Amino acid sequence: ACLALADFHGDGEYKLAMGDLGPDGRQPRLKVLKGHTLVSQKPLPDLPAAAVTFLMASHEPRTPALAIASGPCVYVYKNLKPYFKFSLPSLPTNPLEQDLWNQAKEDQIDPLTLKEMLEGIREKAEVPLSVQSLRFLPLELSEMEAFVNQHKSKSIRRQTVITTMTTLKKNLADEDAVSCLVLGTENKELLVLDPEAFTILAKMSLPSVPAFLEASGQFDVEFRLAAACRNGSIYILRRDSKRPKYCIELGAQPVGLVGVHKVLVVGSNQDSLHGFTYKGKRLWTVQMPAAILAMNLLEQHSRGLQAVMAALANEEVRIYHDKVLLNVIRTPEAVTSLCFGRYGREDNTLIMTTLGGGLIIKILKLNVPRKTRLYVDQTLREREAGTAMHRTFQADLYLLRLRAARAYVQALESSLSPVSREPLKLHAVVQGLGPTFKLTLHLQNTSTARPILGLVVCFLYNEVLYALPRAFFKVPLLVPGLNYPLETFVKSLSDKGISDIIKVLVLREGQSTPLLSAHINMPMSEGL
Amino acid sequence: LEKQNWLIHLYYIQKDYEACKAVIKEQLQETHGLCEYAIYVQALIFRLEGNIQESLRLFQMCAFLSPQCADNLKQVARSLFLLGKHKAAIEVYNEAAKLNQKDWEICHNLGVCYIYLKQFDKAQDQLHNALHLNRHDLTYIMLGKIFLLKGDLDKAIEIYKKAVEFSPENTELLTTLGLLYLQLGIYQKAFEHLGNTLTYDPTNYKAILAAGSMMQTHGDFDVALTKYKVVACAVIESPPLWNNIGMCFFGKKKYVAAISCLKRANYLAPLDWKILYNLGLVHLTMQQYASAFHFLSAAINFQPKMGELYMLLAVALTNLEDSENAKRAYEEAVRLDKCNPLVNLNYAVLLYNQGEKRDALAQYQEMEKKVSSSLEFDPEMVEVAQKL
Repeated sequence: ACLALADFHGDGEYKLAMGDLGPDGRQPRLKVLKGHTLVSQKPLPDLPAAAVTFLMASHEPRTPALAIASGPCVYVYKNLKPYFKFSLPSLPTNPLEQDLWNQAKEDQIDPLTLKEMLEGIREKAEVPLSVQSLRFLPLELSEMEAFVNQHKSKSIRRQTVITTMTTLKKNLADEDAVSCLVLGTENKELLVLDPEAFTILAKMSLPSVPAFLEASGQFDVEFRLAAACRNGSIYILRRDSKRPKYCIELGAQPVGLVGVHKVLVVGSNQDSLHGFTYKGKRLWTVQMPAAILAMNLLEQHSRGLQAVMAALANEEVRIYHDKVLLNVIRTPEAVTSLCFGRYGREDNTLIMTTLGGGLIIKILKLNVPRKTRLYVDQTLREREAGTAMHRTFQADLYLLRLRAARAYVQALESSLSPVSREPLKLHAVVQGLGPTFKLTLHLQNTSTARPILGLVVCFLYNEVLYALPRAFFKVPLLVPGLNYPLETFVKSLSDKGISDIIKVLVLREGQSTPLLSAHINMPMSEGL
Repeated sequence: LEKQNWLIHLYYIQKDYEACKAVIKEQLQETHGLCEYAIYVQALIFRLEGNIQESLRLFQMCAFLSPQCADNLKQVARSLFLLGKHKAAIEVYNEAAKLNQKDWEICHNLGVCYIYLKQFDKAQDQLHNALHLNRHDLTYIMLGKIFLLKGDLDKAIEIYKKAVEFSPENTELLTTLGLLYLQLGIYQKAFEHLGNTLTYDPTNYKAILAAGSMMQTHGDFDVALTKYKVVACAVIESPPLWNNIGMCFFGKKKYVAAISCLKRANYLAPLDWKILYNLGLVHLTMQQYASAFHFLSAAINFQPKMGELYMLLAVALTNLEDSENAKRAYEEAVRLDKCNPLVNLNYAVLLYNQGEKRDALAQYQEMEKKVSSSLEFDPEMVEVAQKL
């Protein structure tokens, strides 16, 4: 027993159910009736994989319960078999599981079943052209999912993991006028294949993203489905994708949707109780201290609500009375869904989910600035002497252009610009106190797509103050867009603190004029 | 291979990314890989974080596990497109399409890729296809963007109207259609759609800005000033808002309290020609003529192919003891202006004041060929006529 989902065996019956999701999709631990105890008496299930969801029904005795095995369409539950129209999955016989355990069901979960037992599998190659199940559950990749020298065949895609189940019941005796098949898949579609007609004419999804609270949401008595967005915005997509305003009624992510027996309860992400009705209006105020994980509600009418419990992130049972809170505990973890399957009139659910897999049954106006006299005196001077200001500012601008051009030409002459057809960019960083400094030149080719093959770096220092090991070295092929850190170890030799500049010249190997240069004022030595 | 596929989806679905990662790691350690959904959800989680490299790697692994799956190829091409590589994204979307020819996502993403590749025929056709498969708002937005970049709003108004026709609660569509109405002569339906937006979102900055602009255009500066007061604190340092506020305060003869806002907006954006033009205009109106030339020359150096800029620079040079520069600036303006008679009238005034009276008639005739609402450009029209 290790669930991923739960169920309710009897929608109005004295029983229960469960679901098994162990290893490699085996759903044969389905606990069973005598719901006074709901013991190890479990009905024989020959399901192919895990029923990633479950459901119920009314006109049949909850037969319409669905086994949404991954990679396969849900299946109405009929003890040992299925009931599927035209997209819901096939019978109990594992179509993927059987191939692994159809031909090569030789031995137990060990390499002496396939990789060291190649007797009953080199004779039987029955699951033909292995695509769905090339590897047995017992077997691993390297010689069981990699021994496809028999077939190595492929196949095509399918539907997705149907991470919801909700069905408008009371037609399961016909099983076709239960047209609601709320399949919120992990391909983001909120697909609703037709019930008993399997048309899925309308496959539209209001999710617009992944669904956190995909199901247990749109119970209107006139069937207005509710969907939850990954973004946390809750949509109101009704029957045949009806158009309704999508309520964004949350601040944080609403990953806590909960049915309430008249409306669709959702839980606020930031420790806020979630209350709401089908017209957006959050009916309830906050009632939860921490982040809940799975609500529910016990039994009362359309105008009515009995014990409506909740989970917690730190897993505290938080039974909520209609008029008051009940408890706050410190127990192990919680679920996505539970069920008040009381056979003998208990208020409590008696359903348990744990990191360890426990199956519980416990029943406890503006800022416009101001202007002073200085401003009006300055504006009066400008109004009375504007011409002289204009003329002298134009003269100053001419002289500034002159001096800037002068300094730019002098820099071009000395080639002192660390940024300068012929695209490059270099700057030198010094790190470390003490007599030994780490000098790293960050060099970069800045071009669309053109490398620079022949370049070389030469250092200019005072050979009496700094001892550079390699004062000249080639640079790697500079790929456009990558910062190459090329580092060296400078070392101060003067016993007295003397800070002298160090020049760096980057230049071609066929030319003698530096392509560019950089300067570094070496800090003080702090020697010994 | 996938014992706990659902639990992982429910943990990832509830925005946990902490317990989901632990369960992913446990499942992978048990199954030695080949899970195809502990790698997929882990890559999606990586993509939710800033990282789009490990997401690409793990989507590559998921594609390698299921070679014939269209969703995995779609996700790999999407991880490419989240980086800068759009050609490879197209070439992976193509393979994702030759396994599934019935989904809108491939066509929408090919459209947005061909958009970044400036191939507008293929982008346009692909986005038409994306509409025909399943109409979505973002496809409509990208098609409008194509029709705006390539050509004219004559092709975008139809698309945006058809888009807002259904699902009319999207603020982006309403606001963009209102903006495109502003871009044309219609000022009424623009106000209609901007108010439609403001009903949903009262504090929409991108819509309040355009509404206040439209209001300022037809006088009534106090209404636009209140509209801007609505959003002043949300965006306290934004050059466009302060430029519009300075023009509000310049409308109702608060010239100093307009120079203040305009200079503040200019400090926060020294390369924005509109604020420089406004500063020049206000310093002309304030009769300073030394600053006006400076700001108008800056706005010229930022947008030189304008006619009003050179007109105002020449009006500043006429009062700066430099009439030859005013002559050549007016020549530049009249050559570069087509549908504004104010330039011609002002050049006629300059000429007549220069004692010519000969070419002043030429500028008057040029103005009267160009032509009509300004109260003070009407009188000088008739006074330079009768006196010539």
